[PDB]
Amino acid sequence: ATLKDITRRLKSIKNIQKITKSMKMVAAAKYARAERELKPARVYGVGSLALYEKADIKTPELIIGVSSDRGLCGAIHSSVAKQMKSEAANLKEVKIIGVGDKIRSILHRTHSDQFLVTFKEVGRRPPTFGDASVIALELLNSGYEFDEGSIIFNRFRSVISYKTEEKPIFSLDTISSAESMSIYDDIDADVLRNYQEYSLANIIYYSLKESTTSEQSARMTAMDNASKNASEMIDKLTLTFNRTRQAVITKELIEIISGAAAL
Amino acid sequence: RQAGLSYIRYSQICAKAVSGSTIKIVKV
Amino acid sequence: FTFASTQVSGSVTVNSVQLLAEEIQIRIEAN
Amino acid sequence: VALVYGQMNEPPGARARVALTGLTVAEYFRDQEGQDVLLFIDNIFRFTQAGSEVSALLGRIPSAVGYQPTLATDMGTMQERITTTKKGSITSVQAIYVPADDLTDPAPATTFAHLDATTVLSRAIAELGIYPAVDPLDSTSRIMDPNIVGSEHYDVARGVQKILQDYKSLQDIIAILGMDELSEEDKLTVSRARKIQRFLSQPFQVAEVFTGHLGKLVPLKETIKGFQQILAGEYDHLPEQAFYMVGPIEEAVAKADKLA
Amino acid sequence: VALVYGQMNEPPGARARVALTGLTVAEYFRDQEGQDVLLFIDNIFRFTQAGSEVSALLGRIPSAVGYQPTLATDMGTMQERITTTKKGSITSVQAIYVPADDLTDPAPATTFAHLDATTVLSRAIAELGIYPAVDPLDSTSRIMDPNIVGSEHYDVARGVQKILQDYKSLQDIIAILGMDELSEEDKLTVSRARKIQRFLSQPFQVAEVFTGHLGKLVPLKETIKGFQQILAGEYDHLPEQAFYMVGPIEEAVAKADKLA
Repeated sequence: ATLKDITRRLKSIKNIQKITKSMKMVAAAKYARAERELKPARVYGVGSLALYEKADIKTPELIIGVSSDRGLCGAIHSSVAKQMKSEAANLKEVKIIGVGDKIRSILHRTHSDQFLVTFKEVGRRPPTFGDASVIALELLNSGYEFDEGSIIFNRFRSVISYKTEEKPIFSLDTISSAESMSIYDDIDADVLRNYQEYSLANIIYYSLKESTTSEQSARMTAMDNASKNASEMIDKLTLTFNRTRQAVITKELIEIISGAAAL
Repeated sequence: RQAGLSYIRYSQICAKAVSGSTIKIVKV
Repeated sequence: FTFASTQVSGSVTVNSVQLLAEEIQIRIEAN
Repeated sequence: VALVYGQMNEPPGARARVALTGLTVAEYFRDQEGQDVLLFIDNIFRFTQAGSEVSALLGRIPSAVGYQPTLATDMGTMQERITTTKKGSITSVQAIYVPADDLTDPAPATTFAHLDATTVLSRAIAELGIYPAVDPLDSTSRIMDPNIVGSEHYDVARGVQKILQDYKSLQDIIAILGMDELSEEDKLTVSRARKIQRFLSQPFQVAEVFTGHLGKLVPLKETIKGFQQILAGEYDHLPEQAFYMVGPIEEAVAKADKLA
Repeated sequence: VALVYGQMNEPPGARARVALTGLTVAEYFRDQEGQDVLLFIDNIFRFTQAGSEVSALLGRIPSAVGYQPTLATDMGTMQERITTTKKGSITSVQAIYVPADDLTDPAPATTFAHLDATTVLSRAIAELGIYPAVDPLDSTSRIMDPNIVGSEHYDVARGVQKILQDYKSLQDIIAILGMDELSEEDKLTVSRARKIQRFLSQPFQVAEVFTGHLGKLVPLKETIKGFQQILAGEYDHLPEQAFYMVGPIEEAVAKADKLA
């Protein structure tokens, strides 16, 4: 407890609180916009999924993790990564893709020799169908004839909650050629090729649109807390500072008096 | 097709005729 | 009926129906 | 006004007593003429400091933080002569200096033992052009008790502050995400709050030789009604600037007229 | 049991000597009967305080913090009779009141050197609800030697401290930013540390009226064990709350079921 150190700490916490309150407001803005654009996206994405649940798809006999590049959003990344390692283990060949640098840095080292591609520039600007199409294209143009894949992301629920979820990618044009698909006739073996490609971009887009909503609401929340903790810390250090300031003077003065009286 | 193009790419062109690009590749 | 793109080429599906809309030759065709 | 001065060049003992001298004078307009005198001690901290200097000179061991052993009595023997006796009352406005910005410093801490209210002048408020630049949320009073000011007074006051508080919240939002996710409700708290903030400003007769404007001495009754109605929603149609620098709500109405 | 008392109501001199008096009684059983004694004193800090009360009166220049210059020797010729010898054994437990919570206070500060084992209680821990509020990284014992408690004991002991020390350094960052930014590895120390911290608490018969739980007495091997497992990751699945206020680990598992 040195008036010097105390002051050193106050100095760095007052800035933290400032930068942290700023980051909160920016996020809450990004979140607000994201929450809205998410309304349509769900209906659209849930629509894309309307075919497969409405009618079975399994697989006889690619893990995609989505998040972002920026941290300071609680456990957005660690969650998907956690579930990502879980799959790769329980499993059949293993190959992976990470959208958002954070995934490529987290569920990484242990599994680099288990990578296909990775994506950057995710999260700063709102995601687009266009970005999803790049991800899809990049995959189709890959030598990985994946038979089945899963997409792991954070499904928004509220500003104070989200849930890491998984979505099956039976994109296997081959798998979409099972018994259950006998109900739908007048389907060229290659009309599906177009159908699957498309529904692949839709699912990547959906996860992407859910992800930024979860991310911006969690960064907002995390930065609200951080800022409030900072201020509290500020209030305490200040009060600790004054107690110390008063005791040093008193202490230094009693010392002078003692010496003087002894004479 | 046969020309190397895929369908997403077709849809891309068609949709534009009638849309970000932030994403960046990291291939290693 | 569900029809959407951003807003609520592409695909169409009849099971409930859902319509989902998002080199020179292709461009020509579109224009 | 009678002015009593204890200039900074005067020795400890003089700056020590001058607040008593001023006190003496005031006690007369109360014990001899039974008025309601006003006592202004500027500033209450230099009183205490003068006390310590005198103490040290008399060779007495200082106590915590270097003040006088008799800090609390030196203060009490003076503060206590300021009250409402059966003959009249002295009311004191004391300018406070807080050392080291430390509110628990012995000088300040002792002093609050006697205060019944604080009038916090604020540079921020001033910047809103608002004057008097008193802070409506930081200024306080012991008598703001329904058991003392009466429920009506007490409720209006607590109404004015909350609204002023709520608006404070929104203030952050407005600037960043822009003024509109604002509800039929959130847009009203603001409107009124902004009307209130202004209704709380006012023209002083002391500044007439200068503001080229006429001073207003609003009455307590007029005060509670004024704010009552704004809270109420009686002038939601009126415009902000109708309330800037006026006296009684009636003037808020008439200004609106001249403001088409 | 023989009881000797010189409480909070006596004049300083009485408080300054009762320790000597209880002490003497104990010395008789030790040397005159070669007996194994137990000596409880509450509070030995009071003897030193008593000394500081009369010291100015004896006319002495004070030492630091106003204490008597003879503080250490007074503690010394007194503390040195509270001891086991070849004739008899004295197990003595002494409560040491720490003024203003400052362990750097001359009184408590000078007492460490006279003990073989110390249990330093903490307000911070107490306030977390952990009782007894023992500071695990501040309590020590000259018996914490592998050649005396066995290496099993010696390794769990140092194991627990190491993880709590590690948790302790993460705390600064956990404090502004919480756990999010923490490493998967770091978060496991944190989990384990918070479960070890809770498992260190326990209900005392004597404190049943306050814990709301039945007092527990845990056998050493049960302690060595329960702590091993925690360290060893055999309960990383249970919730923290399962470990709070229990005796043996077996009860911590159960509490977990009840918590469902």
